Amino acid sequence: KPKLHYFNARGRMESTRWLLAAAGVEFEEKFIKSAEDLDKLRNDGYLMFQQVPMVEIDGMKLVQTRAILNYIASKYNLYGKDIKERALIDMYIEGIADLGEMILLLPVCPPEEKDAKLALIKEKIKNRYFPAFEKVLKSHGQDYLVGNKLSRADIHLVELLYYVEELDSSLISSFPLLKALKTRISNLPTVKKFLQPGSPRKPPMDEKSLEEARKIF
Amino acid sequence: AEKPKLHYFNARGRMESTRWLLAAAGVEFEEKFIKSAEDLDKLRNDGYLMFQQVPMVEIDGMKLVQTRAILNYIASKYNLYGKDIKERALIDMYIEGIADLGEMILLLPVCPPEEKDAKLALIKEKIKNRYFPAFEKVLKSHGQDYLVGNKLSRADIHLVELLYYVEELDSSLISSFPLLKALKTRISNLPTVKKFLQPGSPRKPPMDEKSL
Ligand SMILES: CCCCCCNC(=S)SC[C@H](NC(=O)CC[C@@H](N)C(=O)O)C(=O)NCC(=O)O
Ligand SMILES: CCCCCCNC(=S)SC[C@H](NC(=O)CC[C@@H](N)C(=O)O)C(=O)NCC(=O)O
Repeated sequence: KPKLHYFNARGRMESTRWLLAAAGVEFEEKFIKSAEDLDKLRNDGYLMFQQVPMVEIDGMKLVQTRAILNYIASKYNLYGKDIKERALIDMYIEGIADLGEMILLLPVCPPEEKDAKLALIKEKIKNRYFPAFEKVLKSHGQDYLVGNKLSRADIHLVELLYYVEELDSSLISSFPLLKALKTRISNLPTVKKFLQPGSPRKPPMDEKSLEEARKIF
Repeated sequence: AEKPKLHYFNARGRMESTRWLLAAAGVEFEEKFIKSAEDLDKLRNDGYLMFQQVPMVEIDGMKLVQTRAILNYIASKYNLYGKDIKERALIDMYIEGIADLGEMILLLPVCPPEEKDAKLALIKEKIKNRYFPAFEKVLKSHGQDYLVGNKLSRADIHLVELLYYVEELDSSLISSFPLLKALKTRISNLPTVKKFLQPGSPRKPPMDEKSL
């Protein structure tokens, strides 16, 4: 079974946890706790660019978030049925990854920049990204973003809705089809299990967890 | 058959890697240059930009935005994305490293002047000690002409394009990496890439003060 190499936090590994869980794939995590443990991976040759996330799957030592996700999504048939469907999915999820990146990097922003950056994130959520995805759902009326079938785009989008809810639960309120997608995907057996207590799902990053990160990089 | 339409500004920016990839595939394409904020605004209000951003590429009945969506579709269509899922994972791992390094270089000009020379010094160190050894290691590992599967792939194209940008920043950074030197020569000599490198191609110059 796949072995996830990261530290005990959401970070750049959480979207992989979500996708594996949603595909009903059991995995182990081998958590890094120290710079000592990170250097073990580097000197043992496990990290091509000396960086985690790293996933052991099917014989490979995959680094780079998007290489991991792209491989898992094709393997478990959540990458669409042809390259035109993969292009819609890719366009959707990279928009998601652009917004996700902004939110992921808020706590490490310079303190004097944090007010502006948070404000900017909310403006783009409301005016750019949520209308973009509401218009997709409104355009075909179906229960899934692409191909009328569950795909990584639904998983990645619903994951981001949970992080937006944590930032401001009002932001999704004007977007009914996103609301309904969030509940429908949340109530899929594998996702509902992942959302319940005691799963590998990781909490928000507090301060102590934040520092113990900088102390490893 | 309609040939693909590239919507960007008349600059390298986030569109150049696609120019390289389409050209190396030997695919003819048109460019519609955005020259003002009104040109950008026209693409927004016409509904052509999913996230109100360019790059945008019209190809095969779609208006694809996001650099990585565009590149993935083009690389798959022209058989430059490996033969199976495992080869894509190697390719994806490689090109995302190139994307990481290409991003720092791309954002040198629009860094704070107090922090310019801190950033450039770190780009150079990561080149010498992180990225260039990883790819030299890949080429040494199998001793073949291409990074993956003994067949030209998007990895070779993206890597060699970056090799050109690294040379522009510091020609000495490559000198201790013979297999990267050789790949750069071999790839540049492919007929489609040699054309693209010759004058009058869609290849774009380094950005100056004027393009800012
Ligand atoms: C200051 C506090 C935190 C440090 C940086 C914020 N990122 C993290 S905490 S994630 C760990 C990080 N990995 C990546 O940046 C992934 C690359 C990316 N292309 C991908 O998608 O995989 C890492 O190993 N860095 C160590 C190092 O670079 O020497
Ligand atoms: C930036 C400092 C350095 C500037 C050099 C680069 N040039 C630009 S400005 S490229 C134009 C830009 N395009 C994107 O950001 C695309 C999204 C990206 N995730 C992709 O990969 O596609 C754009 O339209 N933003 C308008 C806007 O955000 O309102």
